[PDB]
Amino acid sequence: DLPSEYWQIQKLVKYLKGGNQTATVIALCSMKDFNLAQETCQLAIRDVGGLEVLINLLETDEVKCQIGSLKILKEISHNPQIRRNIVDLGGLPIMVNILDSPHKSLKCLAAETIANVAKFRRARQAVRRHGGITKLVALLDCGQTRDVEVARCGALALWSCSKSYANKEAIRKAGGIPLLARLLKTSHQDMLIPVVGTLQECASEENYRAAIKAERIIENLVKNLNSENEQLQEHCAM
Amino acid sequence: IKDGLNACCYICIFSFTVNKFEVKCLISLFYNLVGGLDRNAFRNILHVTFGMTDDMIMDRVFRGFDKDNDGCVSVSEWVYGLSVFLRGTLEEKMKYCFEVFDLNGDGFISKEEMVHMLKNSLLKQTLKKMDLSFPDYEAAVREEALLLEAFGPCLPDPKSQKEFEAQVFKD
Repeated sequence: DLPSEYWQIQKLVKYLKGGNQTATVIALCSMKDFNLAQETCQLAIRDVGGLEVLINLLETDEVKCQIGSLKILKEISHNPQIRRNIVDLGGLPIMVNILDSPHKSLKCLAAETIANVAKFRRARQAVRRHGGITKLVALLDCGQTRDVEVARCGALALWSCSKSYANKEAIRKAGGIPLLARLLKTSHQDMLIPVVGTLQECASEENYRAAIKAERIIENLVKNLNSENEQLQEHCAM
Repeated sequence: IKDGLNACCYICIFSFTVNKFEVKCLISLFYNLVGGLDRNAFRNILHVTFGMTDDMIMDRVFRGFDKDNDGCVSVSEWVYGLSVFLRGTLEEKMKYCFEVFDLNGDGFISKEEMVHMLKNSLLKQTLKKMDLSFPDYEAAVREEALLLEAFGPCLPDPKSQKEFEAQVFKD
């Protein structure tokens, strides 16, 4: 039989997609209460539509919509079926413009979602074609600690996206190399793992090597080869 | 100013999170509304300007602003609550939402202000982490920001409220 979670999530979607503020808030409360990492729960939300109703709530003006929605999308996006039906329903281009939409929670939790989505080509190329690479690059530029968490999510998204040559060319044309250099200078470790994770496979390309040598990023990696969290010296050695 | 003395005394007394000219024009639009606000003023302006079509919540937010229970809601508490809605702290928001969503005013959140507004929340066809008392209510609300308005809507919805304050606070 379909799970108990399927039954309640069906009722909550039912008074999500055409309800109001209170309906959405408590329905997403029960969404957040349910075990997101459970694969059966992910399949249940996909079969009730679920996720796509949460993109409809992203369209809806209320904001706790977006907060709970993208947190749950991150935690249930551990598996490929969820994300391929995300892009099939078309919520992912919308989430790309959430990566510029004005509230920070939107951009950060969505970039966590695409960060755990973008293993294969389709999410990466969708984010690049609809611009989310450059907007996450601006969030990494930090022209405006809020920038630190939004840049950590954008950096982990770019680490997931660091296998497509078109995505790498988009980062290079946007000029992400000096701003990732300054974020590598910054000592926030939570940024320091995925920034170098992105820069590794981006700097497989020769013009990227020339850029990091022009900006002396090798010295920054030498400075960062001894941090508290261990994974930084692995990524800098790569 | 013959009417701005009210706003000057109000920044002297109440520490509004809005500044000088902001509260000047806020009380100016209050006086535009009164032509001081009664029931019907709330039931119209929080429905048209704000939204939140639940009329029980209309009456409830009316009484929550009307904590002094004078009926004709004073400009002091009206502008105080509006400054709370514009720029409020997390503690101020949880205090306001707690005492408002307590509909009868028993000091807690009992069955008639959990289940009735749960079915108000359910378009007809939580306490696992809270328990209702204010300390553990506050604990689970600061855990999940969804839980802050998990009994009634309130609003401070940005596209609603930042547009409304854009026409209110005209520089």
